[PDB]
Amino acid sequence: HGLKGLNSKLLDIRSYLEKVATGKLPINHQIIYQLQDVFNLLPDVSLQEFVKAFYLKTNDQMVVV
Amino acid sequence: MYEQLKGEWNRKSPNLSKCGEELGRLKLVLLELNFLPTTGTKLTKQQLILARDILEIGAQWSILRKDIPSFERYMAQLKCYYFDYKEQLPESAYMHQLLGLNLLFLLSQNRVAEFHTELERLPAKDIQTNVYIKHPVSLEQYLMEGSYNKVFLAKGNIPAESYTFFIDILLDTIRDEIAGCIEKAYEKILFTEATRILFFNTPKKMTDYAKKRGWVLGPNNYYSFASQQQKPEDTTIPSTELAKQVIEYARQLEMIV
Amino acid sequence: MPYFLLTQAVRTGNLAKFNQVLDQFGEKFQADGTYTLIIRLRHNVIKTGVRMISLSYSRISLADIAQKLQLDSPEDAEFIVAKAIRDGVIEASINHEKGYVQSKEMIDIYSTREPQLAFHQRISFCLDIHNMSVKAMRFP
Repeated sequence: HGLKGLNSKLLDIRSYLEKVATGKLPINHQIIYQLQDVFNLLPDVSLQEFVKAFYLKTNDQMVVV
Repeated sequence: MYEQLKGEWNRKSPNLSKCGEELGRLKLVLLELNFLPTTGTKLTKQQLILARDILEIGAQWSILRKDIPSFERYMAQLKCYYFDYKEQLPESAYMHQLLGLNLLFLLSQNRVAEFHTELERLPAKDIQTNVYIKHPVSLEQYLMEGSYNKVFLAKGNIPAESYTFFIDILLDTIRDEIAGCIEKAYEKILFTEATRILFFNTPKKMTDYAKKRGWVLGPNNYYSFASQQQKPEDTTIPSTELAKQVIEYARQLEMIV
Repeated sequence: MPYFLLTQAVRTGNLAKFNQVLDQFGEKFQADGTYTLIIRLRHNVIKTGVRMISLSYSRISLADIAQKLQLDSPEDAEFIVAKAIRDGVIEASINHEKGYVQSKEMIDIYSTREPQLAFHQRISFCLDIHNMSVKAMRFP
């Protein structure tokens, strides 16, 4: 239920840029670019993410095993 | 009854009519009684001499007529007749090369696991004598270490009939292994590598691989394309199954209370 | 005494001694139910050293490997190494241009998910002992 609210906040921001970009209510400008930097801030996968993740997943794993 | 023992076999066999009569001879023998119990009774072993002999001549006819599914069909029932439980059975002198037909055939279709498990049934005929069985096991020995060329050179030495329907498929399933070694991403060679690796200074076989495959002789150069893969890997993409794999750990710790 | 003196000849590249073993101790080999070794172990007489070389060296010339495997010809040294890699003796590879038989990549067997596979095997067996023990222990 920490993740069931993730899409719940997201389904609200879903409907906002549906009904403002579809063409009903007048656009704010402040909320638009304040939403823009969110999409240019999410991490991606890379080789540096790759070799590091299995470096410390294994290290967490050894304690369990 | 007692139907056409050596009608069109000892001289020449171009006929299919006596093959239909051997089919009728198969109808006469397998409606005599049976071959299943074989309790005693040398008198019912009398037609067992006949039934094995007429399937020897059916096996000789099967390889002569260039027929793949029927050759193993008669040979299995021949092997079923050397699967006799009560085997008094004086030795029919065609047995060893008859096995050598099957032993060479089953080498040819790459049944190498079935090749060596068939070899159990011979006590001393593999080594002491019997060039008919000694020829495929010396052949299979030549396929082991590095010795491709001795197979292609000792083709021209057969004690029996020429074994032609076996050996040509046998060499063809060696050619694709040399091909499958040379069909790699190793790009270009010349016609003299075709003579060394593939075979045959200027053959019709270079026209064969020109039309079947590529390998076209350009400016004295064969072009084999890159058979190299692309390897698209992330390998963190086992993230769902790895998150799954953690769950049944804690599940199997709990849940039995 | 047969089998230790057998593998004594196998590790060496000798064959006239190896056939001398066969004539000396064939009766015991026939008694043990192992006729079949002579057709199948003469394969690995050449495959022992080429695994030994590809374990020792890293990037060998195929001209040099012919004398080292006493092969008496540099040209079929492509073919044995082709038989080794196609059957998977060594994970090496041939450059068919100037004689290279080069070996594998650098050892990367910690940061490439492989320690997780062995660690999953030891989870799935050890706690399986745990659950089988708890059920088997309490009968009353």
